[PDB]
Amino acid sequence: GAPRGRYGPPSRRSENRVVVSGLPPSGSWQDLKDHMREAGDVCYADVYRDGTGVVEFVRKEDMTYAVRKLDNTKFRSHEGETAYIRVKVD
Repeated sequence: GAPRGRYGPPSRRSENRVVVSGLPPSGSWQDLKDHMREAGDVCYADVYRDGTGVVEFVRKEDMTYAVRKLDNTKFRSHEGETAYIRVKVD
């Protein structure tokens, strides 16, 4: 009903969930969501400061395909730099 705030509590993981690893020193979930959209649909994106990011997709088919056709890519930042990242299932 009423709106909420944004947090990463320890919840379940359906068969539609992934993690992203090797993030640059200065990325965000915004560039994550806008990037990771090459593997189906990415209705959730979150990150930390850096090193990793944590993500949820729509379905297992897309999630599985992410590990096949959306890993070893480069990731863009707000900082003029771009790291490589390696996806995995959660």
